[PDB]
Amino acid sequence: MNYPAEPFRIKSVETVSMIPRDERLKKMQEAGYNTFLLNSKDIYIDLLTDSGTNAMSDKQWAGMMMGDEAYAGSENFYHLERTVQELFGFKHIVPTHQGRGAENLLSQLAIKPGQYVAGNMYFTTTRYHQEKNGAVFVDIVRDEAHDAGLNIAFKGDIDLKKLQKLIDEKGAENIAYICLAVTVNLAGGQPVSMANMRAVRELTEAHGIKVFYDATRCVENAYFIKEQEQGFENKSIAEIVHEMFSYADGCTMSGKKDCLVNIGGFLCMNDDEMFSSAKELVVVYEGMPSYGGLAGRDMEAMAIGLREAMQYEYIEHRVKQVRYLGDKLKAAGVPIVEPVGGHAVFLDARRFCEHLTQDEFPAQSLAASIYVETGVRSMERGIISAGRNNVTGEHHRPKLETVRLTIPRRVYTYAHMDVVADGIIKLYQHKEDIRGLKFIYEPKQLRFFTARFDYI
Amino acid sequence: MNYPAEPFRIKSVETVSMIPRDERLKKMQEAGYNTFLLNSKDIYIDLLTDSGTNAMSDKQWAGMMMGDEAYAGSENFYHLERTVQELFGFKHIVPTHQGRGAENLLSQLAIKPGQYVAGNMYFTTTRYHQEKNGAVFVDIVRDEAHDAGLNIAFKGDIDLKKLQKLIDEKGAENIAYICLAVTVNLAGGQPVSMANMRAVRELTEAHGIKVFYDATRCVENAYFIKEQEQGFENKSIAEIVHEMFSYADGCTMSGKKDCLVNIGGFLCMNDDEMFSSAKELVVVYEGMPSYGGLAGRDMEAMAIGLREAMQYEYIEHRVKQVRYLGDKLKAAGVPIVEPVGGHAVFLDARRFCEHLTQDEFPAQSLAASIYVETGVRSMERGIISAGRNNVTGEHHRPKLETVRLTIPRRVYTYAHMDVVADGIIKLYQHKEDIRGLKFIYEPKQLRFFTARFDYI
Amino acid sequence: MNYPAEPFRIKSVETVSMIPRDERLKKMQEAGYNTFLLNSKDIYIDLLTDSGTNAMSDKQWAGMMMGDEAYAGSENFYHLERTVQELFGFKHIVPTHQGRGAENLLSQLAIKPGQYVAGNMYFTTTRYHQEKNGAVFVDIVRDEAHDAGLNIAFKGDIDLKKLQKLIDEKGAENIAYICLAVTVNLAGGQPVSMANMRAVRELTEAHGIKVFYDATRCVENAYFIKEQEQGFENKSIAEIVHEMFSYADGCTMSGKKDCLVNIGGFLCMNDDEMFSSAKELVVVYEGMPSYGGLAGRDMEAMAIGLREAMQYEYIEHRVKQVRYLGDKLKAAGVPIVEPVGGHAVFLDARRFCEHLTQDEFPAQSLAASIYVETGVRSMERGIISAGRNNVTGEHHRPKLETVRLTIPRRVYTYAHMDVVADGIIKLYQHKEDIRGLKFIYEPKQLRFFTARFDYI
Amino acid sequence: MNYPAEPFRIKSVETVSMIPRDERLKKMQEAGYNTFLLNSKDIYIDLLTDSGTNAMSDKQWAGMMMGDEAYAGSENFYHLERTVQELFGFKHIVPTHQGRGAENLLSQLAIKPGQYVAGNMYFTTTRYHQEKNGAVFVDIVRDEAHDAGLNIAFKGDIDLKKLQKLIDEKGAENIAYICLAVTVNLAGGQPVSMANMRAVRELTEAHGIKVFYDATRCVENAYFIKEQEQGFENKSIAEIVHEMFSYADGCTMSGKKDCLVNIGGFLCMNDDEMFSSAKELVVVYEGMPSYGGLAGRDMEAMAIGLREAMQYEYIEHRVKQVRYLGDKLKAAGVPIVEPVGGHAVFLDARRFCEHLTQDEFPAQSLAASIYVETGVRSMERGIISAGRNNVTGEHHRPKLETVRLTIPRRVYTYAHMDVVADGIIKLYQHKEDIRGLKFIYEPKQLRFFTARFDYI
Ligand SMILES: CSCC/C(=N\C=C1\C(COP(=O)(O)O)=CNC(C)=C1O)C(=O)O
Ligand SMILES: CSCC/C(=N\C=C1\C(COP(=O)(O)O)=CNC(C)=C1O)C(=O)O
Ligand SMILES: *Cc1c(COP(=O)(O)O)cnc(C)c1O
Ligand SMILES: *Cc1c(COP(=O)(O)O)cnc(C)c1O
Ligand SMILES: [K+]
Ligand SMILES: [K+]
Ligand SMILES: [K+]
Ligand SMILES: [K+]
Repeated sequence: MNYPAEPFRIKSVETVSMIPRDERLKKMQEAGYNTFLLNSKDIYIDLLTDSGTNAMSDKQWAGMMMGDEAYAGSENFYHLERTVQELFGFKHIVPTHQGRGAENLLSQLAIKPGQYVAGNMYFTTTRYHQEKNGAVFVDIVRDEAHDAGLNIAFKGDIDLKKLQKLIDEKGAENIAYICLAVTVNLAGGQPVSMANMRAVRELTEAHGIKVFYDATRCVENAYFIKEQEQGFENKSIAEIVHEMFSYADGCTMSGKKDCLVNIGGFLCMNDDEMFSSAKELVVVYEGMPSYGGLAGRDMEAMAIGLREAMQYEYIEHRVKQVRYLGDKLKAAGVPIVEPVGGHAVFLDARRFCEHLTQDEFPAQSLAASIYVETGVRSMERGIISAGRNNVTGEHHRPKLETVRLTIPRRVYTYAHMDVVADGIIKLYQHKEDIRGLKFIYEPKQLRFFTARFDYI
Repeated sequence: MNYPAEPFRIKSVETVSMIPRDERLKKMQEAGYNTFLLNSKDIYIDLLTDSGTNAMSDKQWAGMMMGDEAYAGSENFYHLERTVQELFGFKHIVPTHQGRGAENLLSQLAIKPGQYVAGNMYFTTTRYHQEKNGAVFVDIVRDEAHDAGLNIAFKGDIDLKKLQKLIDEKGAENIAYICLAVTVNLAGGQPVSMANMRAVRELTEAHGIKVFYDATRCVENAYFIKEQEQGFENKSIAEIVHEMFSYADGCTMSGKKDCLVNIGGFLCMNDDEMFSSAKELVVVYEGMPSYGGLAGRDMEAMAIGLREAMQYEYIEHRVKQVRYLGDKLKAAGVPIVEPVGGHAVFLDARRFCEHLTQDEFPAQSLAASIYVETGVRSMERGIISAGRNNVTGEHHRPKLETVRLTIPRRVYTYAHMDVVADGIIKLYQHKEDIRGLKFIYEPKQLRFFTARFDYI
Repeated sequence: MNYPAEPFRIKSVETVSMIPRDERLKKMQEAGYNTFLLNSKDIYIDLLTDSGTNAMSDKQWAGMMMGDEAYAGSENFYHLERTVQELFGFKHIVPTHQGRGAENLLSQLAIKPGQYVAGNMYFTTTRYHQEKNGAVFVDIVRDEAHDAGLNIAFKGDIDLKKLQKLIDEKGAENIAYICLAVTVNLAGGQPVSMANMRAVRELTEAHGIKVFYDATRCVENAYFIKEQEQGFENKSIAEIVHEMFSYADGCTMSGKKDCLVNIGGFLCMNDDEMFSSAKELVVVYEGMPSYGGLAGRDMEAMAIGLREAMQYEYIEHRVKQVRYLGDKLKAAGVPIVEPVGGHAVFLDARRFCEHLTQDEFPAQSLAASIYVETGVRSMERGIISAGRNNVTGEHHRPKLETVRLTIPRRVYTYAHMDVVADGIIKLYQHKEDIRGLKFIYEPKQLRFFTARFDYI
Repeated sequence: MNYPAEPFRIKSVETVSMIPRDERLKKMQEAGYNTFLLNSKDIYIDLLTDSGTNAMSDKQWAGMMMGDEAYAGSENFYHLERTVQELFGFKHIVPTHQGRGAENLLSQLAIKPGQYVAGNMYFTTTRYHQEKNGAVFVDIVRDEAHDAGLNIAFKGDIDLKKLQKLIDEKGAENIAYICLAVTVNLAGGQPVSMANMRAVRELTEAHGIKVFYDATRCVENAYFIKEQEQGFENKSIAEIVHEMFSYADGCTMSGKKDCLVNIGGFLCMNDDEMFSSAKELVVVYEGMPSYGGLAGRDMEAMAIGLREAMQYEYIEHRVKQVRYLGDKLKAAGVPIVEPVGGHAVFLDARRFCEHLTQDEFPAQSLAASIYVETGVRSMERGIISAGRNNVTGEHHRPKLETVRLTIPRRVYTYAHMDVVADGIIKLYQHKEDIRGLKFIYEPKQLRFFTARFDYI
């Protein structure tokens, strides 16, 4: 059934400014046409990211009042611990303040310099921590994942042949681990099949290679398996999640995504020796094995939220709400990355703004247009975010020139989705009018965060 | 716009679910076929009432943490007091735990036995407190308000000819006060025009008759004035509200409606001696005049909520979401009260259940049947709620035999409206299947709350 | 063991102004030397009342986030219902917004005009509702209770001989009920023995007379039985509470006292017919049998708080903290009502300010002195609160001319108790310097609430 | 006053309890005789640490409901930023999830391998991040700070002669920065004088050496300046704090101490290029510069808490409550570090356990023994926390072998202090009963957190 009603009601609301177009235009200009510079208080619908922006439940808020704030041995940690062991089925769990804290720990524990880490594409923080610790990254995703127009299921799947080739050519001893991400963010949030997770587990296990999941959107992933993978029709979301992780040696998790919280993450593993070493390192960067840089109340909220995420109707609606936005855009001819993923819709700004060269920052400009026309903030994921080559001074020119409409969980309705869609569709119907942008201030680093622009 | 999106985001959620038809069926019998008697857990979308069921905002919840719980001199009481003085324009305020607490005070303060109270249609608790204190209720609303299907604006208006007649026939001295309600709940949430409020004030003042408003849905009422009364189109909701009350001597208010809270009300008046006497009486029934049977944190929430209610986009969306439900029902040919009111859609039980006489309680029955087929809870607003005539002993017989789909503020989405509209439509297909009801337990007053029936 | 440490720690604090003596003096003067007129924000330690001023737990605050706000059938009501049935052992419970709401219902249900209601002294609201409904009040407390200097246990006990005398002289048919209060507020919060409750139950039952408790401080009462009544040494607080109520036909309860909440109360009874009638009346004044003028979250908080009140260490500390203040004052020779009761210490201002006549308002003036010297607000319970005879224009001259230091539960520490004690002791050491007060503004009614004074 | 009462009221509470001696005994063995390894549920009064264990205020909890959870541009980040700029006077702020997150950034940003970092005594995580990044730690605190029993003011002061010597012997170019901590935790919470901060700034500035403060207990430190440094007696806490930081180039802060929160920290600096580089690095480890691994609601709580910390009566009471505990212990002859510091009383493990050598870990053992006899949890602050010398491999041997009774802010009362003091005193009676400990598990760094021992 295409678009279910919200399987929840509103307990409480977040106050927003409903400032009109003329005032939004002034805010956009004061932000140098960079949506990253906009004030939260000036935004109606904020689709910058689905990270940490989720609406919690009444049950989680009750948990928020029961924070056992002890430095060691907090009841909230034990709740988190037993929840994650039950639901993910790992032996050991170390909390971290969010996903990149867990990635820091994992890559220091699991990588010898010179070794390879192979994955289904990559995410920036994850790959950074791998490389920082001496790894060489190797993309082993299926070639299809790089074709953003290709409508196929389980587009996040690892190519077993590529994995085999890496094993044959570099040797198993020289592969630190396989980093299998669910879903695959860089491909537009594409799911990985259970068949693929099993095949990868089976090949790596034969060579004694470890597999660690980047589990950030593992619940959206489980919903795709439920919906589209033959034989998972009688399985609960919890059963699918538990089976997914049975094919890994551990994971890095951002609770800020699929655990329905505003902060929080953790590291899981099965190996006792690695657990011991991880506990030795968490104290350096995060905090105790029993708080890991989180307040007691946040371990509690994340424990409760991960269990809420198992509800079929919740995750079905989460994914289908994103789908609604994608479908509506596609029906109007708006160019998007296909198929639509679990967490976001990516506009193809290259095609949307065909009259503009990449050097005129079509994605950055389209994101500015969207905020002005609708009060919606979206994220530039194109040439600006790619940054400038420091050696040569040339832009990094990504194949993907996109605007990301990233959907927080349980925050918005289908009517908000219409606001976004109708506005983008209206812009599309006169897309030729969207003006190119030029730098007026460009920092040396992290340019996407603070750069300012004006129209050409 | 016809149907604007929610002018807020979801801050927190609570889970909703439906129990099977057969468990609901047992449940409906268990509750004597009275919807009021089902359990919250057993209801899927709860449209029993917009009273006390509202979603509060983040700001209200911040105020909830700032409860100054002192018996006298609470910062929260000061903030409520100054908010109501600013927004309604009355000299004095006495908080009460809810609206009927205020009606109890007003009726004891302002009625000599044998006097008449004239109002624009009755309300259940209001009339009961009028009658308990020895008043005769006279209905002075226009005839058109009693005609369900008749689509005319400002149906809540007092017929000035009827008021004049009451003055000529009884004498001004025998009229305790005019009870002017905004909106008029039992006519279908129908608004009163500013022109009418001004006319009523002018006529009553000339004769020395006091006017007390039932302020309960005054913001919804102000929305209709802004939308439909010529010359108000560029006035703010707040200006409109402030002008409305300028035509009154005081008011009763259930804050559980338009003040966006879960508990709370108050009594306002301009008269100093009435204020003194009211403080004497409040102590007996409610609490000290400095809290009136409310926690400090609730006086705070109500102060905050009443000001939030003045936001144009909030009340526009509130009223239009109700209108959406009505539009869908009406497009499919489901009989409703017209025009759609501020807070609810009222299915016209007489037309829905042509095959029944009003004596067979079609509304109470329909309410029951909707629960059985859909798990949506709705309320009886016809012959049962009307009560017994305290002179003859016969049922009062309102022309309006209606079943209320009552919308809490900021709780539901258009998708929930769509779920409701689909189920109602389906039930309509087999309307002849709805059976007459008979009393098995009748309470001696306000019988609709806890009466039990059995099928005829 | 004399004074135990707090059997809890501070989860959160309430911000206070620490304004110095000179600024307190200006606030006192702006309040016309009437502590009832002081702003909460200007008070360091507020001992005006133990009603509704309690600090809730983390567990109760979690309950506050789980308010099921449904108009009927709320999960919170069922929680409250089962808690009260378990702990108090009554068959039926109707929630009310606080104690006087329950008293309203009880007196309307249980009294025929002309009938007598006999009790161990009285409280103002309780006795008012009895008389409003046609009852004649008869004090049947032991004569000792009226001797405020007499240090004896179970000073709240009813004199069985007085009860017998009333039965013999007026006839059982003409006694509406016995109103047995635990503790007895007017006597300084004096406990009633289990022996007394049983004797009263046994006598009334033989004559078919009903007994309803005014149960407001029934848990403090149970602690005295535990501490001082032979044979209750192996009994839990819960066992004692449950046995107490086994000697009654029902009760009126203010949760705002011993249920550790800021708002809330309820009516209990065993009789089915009375329960039915009570449900018919609660809708008139309070709300539904399943909310009774409370938000869902408050029924939840009160359910949780009543169960917390059963913890031995909590109630032992509550009562012994009050005792600490009393003991400390008595050791310094400060005149107090004896023995110290469960909830408050009463200063004898007649003796404290011997140089002043009652017409110079010694209690009112002493309460003003206390606030000025310490930042502590206390309540005048003397000639000002007694009011003026409207017939004659003379003061009502009470035998008790007192200042009440009323202790909210779990809000203050022994260090706050020292602030209060040290300041009063310092004032006592030069008590001759305390000046008489004269009216400068006196309202006709409720004079204690708003009257203003100046020094003679 | 010696011991002022709490300058706040209790808003909410959490229950405390003690489990029997024999269950505690099993528990202490279960945790390898390391206090860090017991469970919060099993501790009666938890004095393990003042880090993250503070009670928040009603205002902070109101801010907690107002979490603006946006990835960038959150109102909460803006409020934190402007609060720290106003109160500390630094140009730039980068939030971090807690203090060691900030130390990680500072150490990576400001140290070239082979450089020296000189500080007023070491701290565990600080030294580890210094050393990890290739710095040699040089202790430049006065000798007197290493002498536990020596009662002198401003023990935290840097010995300027030692700083001068470091500059002459190594050269200014080889000193990365001076790490000046306020207060000095491991000397016993000992304050640094303004005179010393000014002297240090003057000497370092002349040589072009940067100074970065560990701001963690800066408010406690400001209290000691106000109380004891001539000429500061009429300065506000805020003026003092602002002046302190005027002598620094930046700071690291764990907000979990003096900012009155349960999570949170930040890095401040004046230098624009260091700020740019820090924003680059924060993204890797913590989060975007606009949240730094914190929920918006926590940036809010920390902004609010830091301003609350400036209230004179709050910090006076905070420090004096610690002092009370120390005074009681000292009056009974229990050996402690003197003078008593801002946040904790440190029992002098060397004198408490004369019969043990430092190699037999007297502090770790005493910590264990106190838990067994009292159920009060305390922390090791001696040879175990000092760690291994990263050149020789031997334990570092601090003269200060101490056991910390660490007081969370606004959680406990003087009665709790009395309970602690009684139990410690009793244990002192039989001090010879405390047995040597030996390692059974030693972590490779920050070993004290999770090391396990067995008795010798
Ligand atoms: C009595 S039925 C349940 C409560 C209900 N209105 C309650 C109203 C009251 C009484 O207010 P309280 O419910 O006591 O706060 C007064 N006037 C008006 C116009 C009302 O609609 C409603 O569902 O519509
Ligand atoms: C590391 S032991 C546990 C945390 C502890 N202090 C932590 C401190 C940190 C690190 O701060 P975080 O714990 O990472 O917020 C820096 N400086 C200073 C002076 C501290 O006392 C304490 O208990 O005292
Ligand atoms: C968001 C994300 C991360 C990092 O988690 P944080 O909690 O943001 O540090 C890692 N991998 C993927 C695929 C992510 O989306
Ligand atoms: C406080 C009190 C009441 C009334 O309860 P409220 O909740 O204040 O209405 C009745 N009896 C006694 C003895 C009380 O103390
Ligand atoms: K967040
Ligand atoms: K409610
Ligand atoms: K209160
Ligand atoms: K904490």
